[PDB]
Amino acid sequence: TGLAWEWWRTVY
Amino acid sequence: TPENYLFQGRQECYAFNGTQRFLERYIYNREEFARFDSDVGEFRAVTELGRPAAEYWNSQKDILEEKRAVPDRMCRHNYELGGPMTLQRRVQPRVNVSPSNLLVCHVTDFYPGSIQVRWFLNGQEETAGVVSTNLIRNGDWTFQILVMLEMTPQQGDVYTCQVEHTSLDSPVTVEWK
Amino acid sequence: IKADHVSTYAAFVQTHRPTGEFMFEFDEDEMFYVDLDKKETVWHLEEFGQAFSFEAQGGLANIAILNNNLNTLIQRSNHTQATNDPPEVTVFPKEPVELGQPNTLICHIDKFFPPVLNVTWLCNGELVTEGVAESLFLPRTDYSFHKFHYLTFVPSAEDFYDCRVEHWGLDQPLLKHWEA
Ligand SMILES: *[C@@H]1O[C@H](CO)[C@@H](O)[C@H](O)[C@H]1NC(C)=O
Ligand SMILES: *[C@@H]1O[C@H](CO)[C@@H](O)[C@H](O)[C@H]1NC(C)=O
Repeated sequence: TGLAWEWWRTVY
Repeated sequence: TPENYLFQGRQECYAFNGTQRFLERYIYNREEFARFDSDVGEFRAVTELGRPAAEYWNSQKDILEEKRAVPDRMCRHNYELGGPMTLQRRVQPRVNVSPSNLLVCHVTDFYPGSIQVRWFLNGQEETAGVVSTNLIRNGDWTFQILVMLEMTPQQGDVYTCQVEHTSLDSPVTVEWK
Repeated sequence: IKADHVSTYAAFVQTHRPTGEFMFEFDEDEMFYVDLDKKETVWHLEEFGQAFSFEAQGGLANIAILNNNLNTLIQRSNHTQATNDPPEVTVFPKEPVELGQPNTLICHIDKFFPPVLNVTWLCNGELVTEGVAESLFLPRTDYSFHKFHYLTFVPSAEDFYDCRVEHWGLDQPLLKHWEA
């Protein structure tokens, strides 16, 4: 199947 | 020295007793300035450089809600999926004995890092004069260890090196002389 | 933190050497990464690719996000560049050394920053270009980096090897000697 990931957020 | 600036981040999942803990780090040149901790619930500045970044992130509720779902959306998903290939990966070790007056028990190619190596002389476990190296990562998802034994060679003596590993049901032994 | 196992996504962007890298490690072992410039998921072991899959664009996206975070942090940090940390180099074989038995010479570079490195193998004082392999700029918990370099060889009593490492934190290249 597939592995998950996550978005790093944007800085000010 | 040339002009160079670096920005790095970490997305760490900590599994223990069936739980998952997510930490997201925001680093600029080895200086961690912003961090989200699942046990905390929101972003918090680790240094003065990251206060404006953490304050802006805590206002955006979707950002705070998305990160709180990571320990279950990503950490739990990958930990259960990578079970057979990573968690229950077992590679049997290879044992070699050479005299190089010391005796070297060279244990190579095994993945589960936890291992114990004991030296025996004529059935007697030797403790004095035993020098073992640290765990040696090969990068091939394999490990090494070398256990030296200072010996006073006697004719008829039998030096045996036993290895007990999670990848083995019975300990492996190799003898010298 | 109490943990039986630790799975971590690691990624960085910088100005020199590799401008980006996106990898995933399990218990400090790199499992897969996203090959920027080729934009496909490269698995460390072939058996990993047969049991899992990864959207390689998740790395390319995260790299683009870290790119603007770098520019934003470059401005707020008053254009501050970190101190060059010299590396520790160790050379050791993968298997017990036996004459005529093919082996792999492992050169481990550790505890350096920034991830800008020139590593080259030398056998009997001349460059070795074939049979060589290298690992990624692996991350450490203290935010420095370490790296692996491999060389396949046949152990001979005449050959003596060197792992030459060049870094900004060093005054001169570091020669790490090894022989059987
Ligand atoms: C682990 O989980 C079990 C079941 O919830 C609990 O009984 C035990 O106390 C936990 N141990 C630790 C160290 O958290
Ligand atoms: C690697 O070698 C190139 C070739 O001259 C050089 O420009 C670069 O600065 C070197 N990198 C390091 C870290 O020494």
